[PDB]
Amino acid sequence: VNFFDELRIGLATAEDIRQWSYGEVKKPETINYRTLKPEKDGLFC
Amino acid sequence: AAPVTHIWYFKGVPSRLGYLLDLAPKDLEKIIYFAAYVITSVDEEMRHN
Amino acid sequence: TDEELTARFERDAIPLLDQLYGGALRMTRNPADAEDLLQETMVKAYAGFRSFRHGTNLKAWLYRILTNTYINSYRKKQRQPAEYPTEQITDWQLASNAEHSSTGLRSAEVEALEALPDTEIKEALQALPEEFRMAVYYADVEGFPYKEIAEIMDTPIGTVMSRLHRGRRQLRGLLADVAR
Amino acid sequence: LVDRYGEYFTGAMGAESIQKLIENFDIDAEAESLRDVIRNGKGQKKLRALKRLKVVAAFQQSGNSPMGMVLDAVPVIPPELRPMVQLDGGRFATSDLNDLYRRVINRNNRLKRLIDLGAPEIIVNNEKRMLQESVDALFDNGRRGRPVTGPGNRPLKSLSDLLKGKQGRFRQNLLGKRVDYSGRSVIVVGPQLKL
DNA sequence: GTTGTGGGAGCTGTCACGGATGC
DNA sequence: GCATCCGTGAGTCGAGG
RNA sequence: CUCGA
Repeated sequence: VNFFDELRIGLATAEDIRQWSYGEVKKPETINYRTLKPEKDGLFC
Repeated sequence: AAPVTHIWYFKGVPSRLGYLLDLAPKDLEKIIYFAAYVITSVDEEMRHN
Repeated sequence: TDEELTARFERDAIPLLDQLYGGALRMTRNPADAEDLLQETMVKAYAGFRSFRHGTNLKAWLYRILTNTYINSYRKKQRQPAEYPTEQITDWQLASNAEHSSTGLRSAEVEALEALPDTEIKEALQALPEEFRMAVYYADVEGFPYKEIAEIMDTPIGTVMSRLHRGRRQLRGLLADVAR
Repeated sequence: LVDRYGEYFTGAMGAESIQKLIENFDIDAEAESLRDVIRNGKGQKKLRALKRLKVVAAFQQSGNSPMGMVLDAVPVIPPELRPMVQLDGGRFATSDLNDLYRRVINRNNRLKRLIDLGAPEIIVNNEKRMLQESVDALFDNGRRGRPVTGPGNRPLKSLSDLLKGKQGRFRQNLLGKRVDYSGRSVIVVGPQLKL
């Protein structure tokens, strides 16, 4: 609604970093070269 | 697999890590990048005994 | 002491890894890639160090190890596929990609007009009895299974499917000249 | 000092070391013992006191445990903000970010595989240093050491580069943007015009 | 599975300033 | 006791390829 | 990269 009152910063604890996440990426693979499809558990999973 | 220092707070002049632990930035670097060991804690009672 | 025949590796093999670096960096053209390659080679050599003959030259063994590891790296990089880094993909690149994508870079105009009702098909639907048309909706637009259509309609399956057939026939009648 | 006396102390090198030093750290103790010496005397030592006190007092009054300064988990930015495309030619283009993340993740997996293979302490120490350096690149590439370069020796745009500069996020996309219902063209004098 | 000889490209014609650092 | 070494600034908006 | 005000 564009009527916030304040905006605040703070160092993120690993707890915050994991609460944010939706899953951990594990592989360097990005997309399947053939099918142009994101490799699972990759940076585009 | 092993913790990492947020380079903002180590290399960011003045080194926040330095001022927080009262360590010279150069020694802090030697520590962080594996050119020198640092003493985490000493068992003073056992040593005295 | 098989664990001692490994620490002896820690005495002999460690010193020459500096020149091993030098070489792998002359190979990879990049410092970070040279470090990654040196670590990969050291892992490969330590894992199967049982194959290293005692008292014989160890530098050439690790050297061939590094060269073979670099060859394997390139072989795996063949099907990368062809990734290149850029500080920013350009508007030219974005539009040129949209020129071959399933959905193009759409406009506020396109969106707002899409939100509007298609008068032709809306009129063609309003003609059919709202029961057979509700059926053609639950069956064609939403794609429900006929069992779920019978459920949500509170009617038997036969009535649902008969309304489906009749309504499809009707709307194809009114929407055949419209479809084209 | 380890062969003998080893059972009496604990020591190590790396970031885990700083994490421990921060754990065994009394913030209130340091803050008040620094105030005592800041009011004790005056001079270069008092300037050191005031400076080294600003940060400790911030950490005290903020409720931000200094532990944050060391990370055990890195956050990955959504893919749409580091997009990937293919240009005319089948080749692909990606954001520098993706490459820095890929290096970090590769070195992390290699560190895991080394820890499992119980390799020499020097090898694992090298892998840990490489991991720290790669995360530093991912965050503020070029800040420490030689910057990470892609093809053509171009220093990759780290995560800090996205906020800095005339063409960074703030000055380039927040303080001014491109708008619709707009156009451009060359101007010519019209004398018959009204002001 | 790797066992004869082994240091890479890069600046590299900027300036003016202020404040940690480091001997 | 400070002298250096480093890290930060250094105009805007437009066109191709 | 070069070019326009």
